[PDB]
Amino acid sequence: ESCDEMVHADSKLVSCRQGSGNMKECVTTGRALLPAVNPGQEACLHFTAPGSPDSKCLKIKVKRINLKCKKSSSYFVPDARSRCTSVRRCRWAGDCQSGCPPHSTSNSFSDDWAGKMDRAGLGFSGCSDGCGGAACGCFNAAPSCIFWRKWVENPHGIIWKVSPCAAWVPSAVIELTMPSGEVRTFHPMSGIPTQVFKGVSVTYLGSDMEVSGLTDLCEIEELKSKKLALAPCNQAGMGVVGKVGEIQCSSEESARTIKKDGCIWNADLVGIELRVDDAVCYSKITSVEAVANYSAIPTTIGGLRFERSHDSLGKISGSPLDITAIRGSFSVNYRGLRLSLSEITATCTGEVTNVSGCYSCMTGAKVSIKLHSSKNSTAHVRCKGDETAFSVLEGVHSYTVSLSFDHAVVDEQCQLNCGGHESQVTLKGNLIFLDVPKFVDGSYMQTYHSSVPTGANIPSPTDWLNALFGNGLSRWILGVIGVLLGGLALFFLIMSLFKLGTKQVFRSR
Amino acid sequence: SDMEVSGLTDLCEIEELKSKKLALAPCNQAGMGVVGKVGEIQCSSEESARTIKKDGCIWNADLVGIELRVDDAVCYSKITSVEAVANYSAIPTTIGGLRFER
Ligand SMILES: *[C@@H]1O[C@H](CO)[C@@H](O)[C@H](O)[C@H]1NC(C)=O
Ligand SMILES: *[C@@H]1O[C@H](CO)[C@@H](O)[C@H](O)[C@H]1NC(C)=O
Ligand SMILES: *[C@@H]1O[C@H](CO)[C@@H](O)[C@H](O)[C@H]1NC(C)=O
Ligand SMILES: *[C@@H]1O[C@H](CO)[C@@H](O)[C@H](O)[C@H]1NC(C)=O
Repeated sequence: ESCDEMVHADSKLVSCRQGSGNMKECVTTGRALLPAVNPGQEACLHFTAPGSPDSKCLKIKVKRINLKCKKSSSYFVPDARSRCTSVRRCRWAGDCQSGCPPHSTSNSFSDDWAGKMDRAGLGFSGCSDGCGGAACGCFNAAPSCIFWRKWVENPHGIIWKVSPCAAWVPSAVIELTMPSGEVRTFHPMSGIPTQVFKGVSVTYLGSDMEVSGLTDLCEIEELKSKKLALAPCNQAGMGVVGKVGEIQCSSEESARTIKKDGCIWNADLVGIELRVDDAVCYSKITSVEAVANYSAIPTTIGGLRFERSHDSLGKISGSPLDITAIRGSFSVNYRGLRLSLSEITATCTGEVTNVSGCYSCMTGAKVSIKLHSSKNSTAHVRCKGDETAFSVLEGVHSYTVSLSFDHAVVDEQCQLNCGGHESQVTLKGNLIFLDVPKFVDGSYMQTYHSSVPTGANIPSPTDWLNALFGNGLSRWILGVIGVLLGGLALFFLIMSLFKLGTKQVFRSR
Repeated sequence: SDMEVSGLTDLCEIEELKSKKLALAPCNQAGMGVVGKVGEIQCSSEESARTIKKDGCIWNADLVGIELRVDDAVCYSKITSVEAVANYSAIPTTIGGLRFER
């Protein structure tokens, strides 16, 4: 589409050579700054070489500006169950004289338990004593050694993805297109490197917007059913039992199994209960829908309306009413990149065909320009009031661009030049005025609002008071005279009617 | 729905095994406890509770006193029974709006 906010920060900053025989370049390095733009615009970065007449540009596309948070840590919390078993034996020797562990023996496995498995998981090797008598199983009124082992299992295999975060910094999406032809997308952060791709390190800056009631919130998501919910989650390994933050593990594939070497649990997560050689285990782990302040996918806590935006690397968003933030300018840094230049530009000449759009407003005024040349794309339009750059194709085609004007009757003479050749163009048409749209029920904001032009807010005597009757060349005086005569006639008629009414009301009472 | 409670802050479900007698009274916590209320010498399990020997029984300190005048070394009792602490209810309990039955 169209483009605006040119920079031209590091023009003529190359140290190339003949260029592989005919014309080539090596690298261009510098630093520039891109101001804030409305959602659905393009910021072009036009380079200039001392030898070549013109060069290509670098367009920056922004679609949505959502309120997301950073990624402090990532883990998976699987669901667990209650599994336990025991065994009843007799002393029958000197191994169980008084107690089972003499001083510190915790290995309560006599090469018989099922703990030596890959699906067993985490547990605690506990033990207790027994009783004596014919009903207790032995022939000695003395405590008998009775071992017990408990663990946790996961038959279903439901996997959860929790990511604690407490920053909630503004962010947006960027659809960057390299001058070579490659088009990729990435999500920049407010101060975090965005995985620089071939030198370009364009980052986004915010305004540090405060939150109303966002203190302990996370972005726990489900994988199988793709269900999202907002609930306060735990912190890193050093945690407390009582809320979310139960037995975790290393990775996602290691979450189906609760085995050791990757799974982390502090203490007191499964209880043991036994009366007479039973060793029954009760469940104490709370599910995700058990803590307080458990929200759902649609959340309207405070002024923010947290929706579920389909996007990679993040599924949490939200957009309040029109905010009109202060600034959202970017910062672009270069490290290394190549760009080929033709420097074989020939005669090119275009003209204006149509013109339409709003007044000085958000969408602006779109103007269609038709060109014809042999070169692929060598053009740079420059005029007063606004500057717009775009790309063309080989042959004769039609293109639509948008410019910013500050006058209803657009009748000027702009200069158009493609590559090295220059010409003159003219624009003539009628424009209209559109204000900021109003809010309607049933509609919710999706990403954000950038800015609305509400500066003048005053009627202009030039545009107004004209289209009611017309406009010739020197008939304005006659029109004013006719307006005055009609006004005087209507005044006399109204006065006569009022006098007749007063005369009728006074007499004949 | 996470229903709140009126006066249920420190309550337990201590039960008796022989006579099957139930009562509601504030009990202690895990091994790290304080002497003065319920929470006397415990052990591992019920079948191991008949004996007060080591390897399962846990006591912190100061649960039995010693007194001697002339080669006597007499011992006095300080352990309190279950019916000695305050707020000791019975099977029928009507504390607040809740009527705790069995
Ligand atoms: C739930 O939110 C309320 C209000 O923000 C807060 O007072 C309360 O402590 C929260 N609950 C938990 C368990 O954090
Ligand atoms: C220019 O003429 C009218 C004016 O609005 C427009 O509808 C038309 O599509 C334009 N011509 C071309 C070839 O696009
Ligand atoms: C111009 O574009 C055509 C098709 O897009 C391509 O085949 C050709 O190589 C391009 N020429 C230059 C000089 O980029
Ligand atoms: C008994 O209950 C009352 C009222 O809840 C309380 O003030 C008092 O401290 C309790 N006594 C003990 C020993 O906990």
